[PDB]
Amino acid sequence: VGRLIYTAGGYFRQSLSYLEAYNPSDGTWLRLADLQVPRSGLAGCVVGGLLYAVGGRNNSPDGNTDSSALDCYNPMTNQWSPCAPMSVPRNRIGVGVIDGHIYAVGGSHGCIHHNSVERYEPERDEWHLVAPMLTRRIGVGVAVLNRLLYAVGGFDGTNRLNSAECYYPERNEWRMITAMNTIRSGAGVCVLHNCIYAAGGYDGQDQLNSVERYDVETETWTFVAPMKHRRSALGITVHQGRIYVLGGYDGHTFLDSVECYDPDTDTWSEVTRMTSGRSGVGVAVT
Amino acid sequence: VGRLIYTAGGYFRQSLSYLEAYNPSDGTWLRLADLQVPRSGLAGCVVGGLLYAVGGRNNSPDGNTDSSALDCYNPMTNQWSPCAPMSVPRNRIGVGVIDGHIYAVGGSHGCIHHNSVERYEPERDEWHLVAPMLTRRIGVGVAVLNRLLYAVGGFDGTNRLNSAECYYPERNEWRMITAMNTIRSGAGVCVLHNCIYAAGGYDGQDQLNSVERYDVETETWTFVAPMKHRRSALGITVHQGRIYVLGGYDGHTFLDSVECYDPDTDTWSEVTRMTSGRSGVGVAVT
Ligand code: NA
Ligand code: NA
Ligand code: NA
Ligand code: NA
Repeated sequence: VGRLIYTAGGYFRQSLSYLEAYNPSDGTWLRLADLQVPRSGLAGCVVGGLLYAVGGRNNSPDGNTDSSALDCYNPMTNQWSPCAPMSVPRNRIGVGVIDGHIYAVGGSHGCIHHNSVERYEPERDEWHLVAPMLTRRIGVGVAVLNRLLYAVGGFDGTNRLNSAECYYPERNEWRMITAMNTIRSGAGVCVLHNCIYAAGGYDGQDQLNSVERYDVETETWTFVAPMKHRRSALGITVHQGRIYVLGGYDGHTFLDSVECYDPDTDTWSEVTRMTSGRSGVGVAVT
Repeated sequence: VGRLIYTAGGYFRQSLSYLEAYNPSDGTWLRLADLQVPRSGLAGCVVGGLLYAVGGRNNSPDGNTDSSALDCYNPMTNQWSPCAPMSVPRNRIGVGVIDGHIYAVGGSHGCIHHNSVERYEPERDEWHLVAPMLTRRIGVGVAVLNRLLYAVGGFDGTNRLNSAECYYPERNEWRMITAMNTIRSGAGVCVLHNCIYAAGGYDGQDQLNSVERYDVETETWTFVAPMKHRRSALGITVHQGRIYVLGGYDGHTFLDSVECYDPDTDTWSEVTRMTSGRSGVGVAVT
């Protein structure tokens, strides 16, 4: 099939411009075209074979600037192009795709913590607001399952969250679901074999190595095997029925480690290293 | 004989836990007990031979937590002990001492820019609200002169300030005084030979190297010699009739520079370097 894991931006001493692609078949890395503006705390997603980099910020020694930007990478041309910006900047954003539309969830603009949600239509190059979440969430994770969107954990401006809620696109409304076992902001959230996984993050004291998964029909969260390395602000994605987690912060180091979860054996292994340690990347597969 | 300049906390990529002491006699630095929790934008002060660290925040890769904390350092035991916390968190706070009581002035909690002021009594370990300032002020400097407390400059949420106001403890009220020549948030404010000095800061465009002083009887601000290096969020104190400024930010670099003002000759000289560059430290002498 020949699909790659793309990692965009990140943070080490400042926000970064890197776009690199890992091939899990032959263990190779490509160095592709730099972002036009450095970005960390962003999200990656794919629609119709194009890579999108959504929100984040530029934390340099010269200043802090939260991003409302949407930028589109075409793997055929190795070129980044600007798209219409979001209504508001969103640092530590969550994103999901339903039916070829991009949903931008939560995030921060300076001291402001958003509950607002907006939807991008690629064919019209336009954003529109939809119903807001029940809870303000920054450092939030997002998963799409059965044409519904789930927002998991984060920070509401006062409290770090174990809570999660579910968006119904046809009805345009949110409902709270069963809360996680562990409080998590800056966790990796994805979907594997009809379950929502939450890996790592920060519980208010420590960076986590624990991993839990939500079965939509049993309505219960269950612990699986933990990761080797504790990490917050990790990238996460799924390639060929396996979870890959990229980089993050362990409370001392910005990690170059990539771990892989095999659901059949319930084991994690270290598969490769990024070319340099970083946190707050956006990641997607195409 | 044998008073040291203590520097506590600060920021370089993340909030710091350092306590270090400079001896201007022999040019030595001591490395003392780390703060229990990292802090930047705090203020330092001394009562009865004890050093106090008041307010600030912990800007780490996992979050931004404004601090209401008051912590006491005993140089005889090299130990930090927790004291009663303030009514509210105060980042980029101002602090002054009158009659063995600590005054906490202004600062921020998230989006909120405080005009409130509270007073700590060490003999009872309690805080109480006193009259609020006429102006909301974060990045404010404080000076005590003739048993009155002066609040100088800062940022009110919208505008940076050249305004200054005077607190009367017996009457429990504030009055505006003559405004500075220059707009300054994050200046160093101290008292030397019966005048209030404001050194450096930020005017909304540039970090400043200018220095002006207020004479309470002429009701006039006058420029003196400028520092060698422009800086905001600097530490400031007085030792043996001279002003010491420690570190800060120049719009690109976090400074390790310590400069010294001789008022007899109206000249600044570089006397030493901190072990590492940092801004937003708390400083006091004992
Ligand atoms: Na920055
Ligand atoms: Na996800
Ligand atoms: Na932070
Ligand atoms: Na002062």
